[PDB]
Amino acid sequence: VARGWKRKCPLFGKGG
Repeated sequence: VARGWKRKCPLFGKGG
C-alpha cells in the first residue's frame, strides 16, 4: 500500500 500511501517501500507501520 506504500505505493499509493506514503512513499514506496514503507507504508503505515508495517514493512513494505
